[PDB]
Amino acid sequence: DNIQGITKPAIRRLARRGGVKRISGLIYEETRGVLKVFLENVIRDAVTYTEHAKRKTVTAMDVVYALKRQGRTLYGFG
Amino acid sequence: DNIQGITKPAIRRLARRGGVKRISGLIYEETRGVLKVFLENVIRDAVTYTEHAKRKTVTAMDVVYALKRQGRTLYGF
Amino acid sequence: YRPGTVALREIRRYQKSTELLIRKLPFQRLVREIAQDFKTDLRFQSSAVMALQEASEAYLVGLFEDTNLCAIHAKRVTIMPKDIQLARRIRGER
Amino acid sequence: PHRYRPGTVALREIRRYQKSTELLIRKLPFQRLVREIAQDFKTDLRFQSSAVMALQEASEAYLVGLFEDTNLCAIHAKRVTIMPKDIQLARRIRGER
Amino acid sequence: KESYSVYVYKVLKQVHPDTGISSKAMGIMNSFVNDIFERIAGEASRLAHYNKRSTITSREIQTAVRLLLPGELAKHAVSEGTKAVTKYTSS
Amino acid sequence: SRKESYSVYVYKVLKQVHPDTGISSKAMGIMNSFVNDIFERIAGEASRLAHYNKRSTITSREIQTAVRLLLPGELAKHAVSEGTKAVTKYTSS
Amino acid sequence: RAKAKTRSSRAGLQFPVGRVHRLLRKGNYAERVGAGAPVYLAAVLEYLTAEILELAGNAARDNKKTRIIPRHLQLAIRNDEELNKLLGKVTIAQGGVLPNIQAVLLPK
Amino acid sequence: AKAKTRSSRAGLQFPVGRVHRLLRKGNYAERVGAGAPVYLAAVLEYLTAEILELAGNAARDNKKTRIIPRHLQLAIRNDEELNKLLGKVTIAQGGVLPNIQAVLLP
DNA sequence: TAGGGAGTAATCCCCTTGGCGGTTAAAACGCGGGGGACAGCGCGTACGTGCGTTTAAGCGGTGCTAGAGCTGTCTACGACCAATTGAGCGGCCTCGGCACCGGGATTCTCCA
DNA sequence: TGGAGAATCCCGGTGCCGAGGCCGCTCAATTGGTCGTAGACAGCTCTAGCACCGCTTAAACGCACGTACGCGCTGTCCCCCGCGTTTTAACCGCCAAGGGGATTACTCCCTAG
Repeated sequence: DNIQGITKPAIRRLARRGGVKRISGLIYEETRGVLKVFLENVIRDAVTYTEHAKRKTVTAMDVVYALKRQGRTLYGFG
Repeated sequence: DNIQGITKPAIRRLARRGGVKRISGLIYEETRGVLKVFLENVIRDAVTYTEHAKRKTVTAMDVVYALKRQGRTLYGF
Repeated sequence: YRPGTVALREIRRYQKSTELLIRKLPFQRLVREIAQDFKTDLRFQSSAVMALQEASEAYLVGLFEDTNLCAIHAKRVTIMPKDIQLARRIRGER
Repeated sequence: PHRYRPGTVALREIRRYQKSTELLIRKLPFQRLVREIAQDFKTDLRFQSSAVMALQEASEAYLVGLFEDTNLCAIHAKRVTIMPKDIQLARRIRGER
Repeated sequence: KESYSVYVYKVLKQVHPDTGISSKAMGIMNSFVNDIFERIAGEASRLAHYNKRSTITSREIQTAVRLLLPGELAKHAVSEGTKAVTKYTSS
Repeated sequence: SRKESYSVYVYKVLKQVHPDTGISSKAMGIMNSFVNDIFERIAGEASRLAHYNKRSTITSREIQTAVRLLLPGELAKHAVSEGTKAVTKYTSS
Repeated sequence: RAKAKTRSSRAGLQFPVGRVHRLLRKGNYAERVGAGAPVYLAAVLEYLTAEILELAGNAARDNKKTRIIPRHLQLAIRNDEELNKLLGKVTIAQGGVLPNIQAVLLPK
Repeated sequence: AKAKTRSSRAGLQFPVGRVHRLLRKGNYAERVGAGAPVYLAAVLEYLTAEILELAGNAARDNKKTRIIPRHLQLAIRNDEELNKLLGKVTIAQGGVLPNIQAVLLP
């Protein structure tokens, strides 16, 4: 399963950081779905760069390129 | 004061196309503000390309480039 | 027609046509009024003003769609300044 | 006997987690999830330690930004409670939906 | 003043033989062609510079197409491109 | 191996603006990323400008225009100023 | 010299492999461009053109017209999940919108 | 004759030579003009200085001498012009601005 | 027709895969329990509808020249090329800023 | 106005790991010439943008009226919230193993000219 490793407490903390005072119990499973869709999109591109480079290991650069491709540029790696 | 030449009827029609059933009367002045901010952003870039090209005339391409620069690609020119 | 029906008829009329919804000369005068703040005595290709108009109307129409959903979420059928500002807020235009 | 009222400890937290830089999702659950997905695209991949951390940072940054927009939608509809409705309007106005 | 008009016309009269297309629509379609060209070429260039290559081979174009086009669109595009390159090689 | 970075120059500038302040390796990574990113942006827009106007040289004038398109507000004016100063010192020397 | 066989044909294509090659090479995508690259890119460009024009002609027939116009292109590009994802941030001049009225606004 | 770096000749800390190489070898253009790397180095130096200044202030306010990622986030988000330039950018270990919406307070 | 980028084999090391064992923070649970969501209801006002008058949108002409676009020259700047050297890369150095921990001093809640 | 006691902050000592730094050295950055064409410039044409003028009449705009929708107010009690609590497995620290990313060397056919 593994998606249920993104626990109800973990999602609570992220909502708190975003300024959320009260959280409906249905938010937790929606958040997991939304996260899974996002990760799939980034990993698909990261694997695509990995394959192109003839590598078997996904690198930090492959993830950074995948994120920049999708308009979510990440500073701190590369 | 040319902004009010964007008439209440014109704004109404655009809201109709956007699927709006009833319009609070404060919308008209917000819409003018929003439109003016958007036009300023596009025209500033279009003029920037125009100046670079050493032209005095803004061309259709300058506008298309300015729109593409802002993630609002315009097909047809 | 019973009240509110004529509005849905008008919406249908405006959603099936391809015509421009802002009058040409008012929009052209707005473009020139803005332009002279950036550089004086600018000339415009006729087609450049039409490109700006098509883009501008497309932007406003798309904004009104997002605005509409903000109103409906708040259990209203009327769009209000608040709805525009939230749409602009979440789009990241703010 | 003593009980802070509902809403009080929440604000304490909103102050705590807005002052800290830490990652809020535990790392191992996250690593497992990241891999669990990757093997559907290519079998027997390896991950740099830094690659998983980049994915985690981007994922947490995405979800927190989404929840800000979600919160504003709830407030617009005169609620304080976010729901599927709020999350979805947020995702739509943004463009994701 | 070069345009992909000619070719848009040949494709149209291949897929809907008695249908025409308007001048404005031709403009829009030509813009479409230019845009897709640009996007694919650019992603390909990036992939090249990232792998320290200095050449945009068939394999760059393929991976660009897989990054850019969604799902079935991507798959079918890859297919067509591969077919074309194969025929070219054969000739 | 060899992996060049802007860490040197970032540090030189830091010790001019705030001599008592240091910079962590993580913060240095972010600054290195930032310099790379905005280099790619300005060089990319200058490339497009050259191609558009059918020019084959990214001159100072392309970079100036790229800077005006990319940076918001006062950052544009200040960036254009320092650039103009730099090329003046260079060409006059 | 032997007779000039156009590469588009050598390829079985309507699109101009020749021009595509010029644009890739003269267009600074890289220092070197293979023959394969032009061929493949031209093919992909043809495929997407085909899809869009097909859906557009379908729309035109649905509205009993012989001539593909902008509104038709637009309604085509919006009724397909894949083309709408490819062109999701593109505006089409004289295209108009797709007809849509919310439920809560419909008569009750 | 003795070598004088184009950086020092231009009055810059940032490397005019390295920038020139990167403009040539990044396939941005067929030709790179002599003024281009000088201008670009000047701009990158300016923007570097601007962020580091605000980050140094942020570090000082937190009573620390080292810029950590948090300080870059606070520096970027509290300036409108940096926040518009870097609006779509995520900074590792940056955290978020302290911000509780008005209607949530007691 | 030229010549060098890349495909390939010999080689290896560093960082990723992987396991193991102990600790404890954290995650999840057995049971209570509530305040703000929501539904209902009433009321007033602002928006929709229509009706009449005013006002410039829009057509279409006339005219004029500004300025975009082309064309031919020529120079100065960049590519290249070879020699030279010093600034920057690896990695080793060493000492101080921060993390941490505890402990004490304080602000604050919320309800009596 | 007033407590219990919880969450919070500030001080101070410790020590560790990484912030700020130094030695070789090499390869890239500068110097100094050569050259040839890209682009700057000057001149010229004529396209289209600007400016203006008169007329028609579609629409805008101003007004009046009423109604239904927004909005305020009330009352009920859901399913999510919450505690101390119990359980669980990440985390941490350490260690073995060796995959495949990285280097060098060469050779040849790919694409440029």
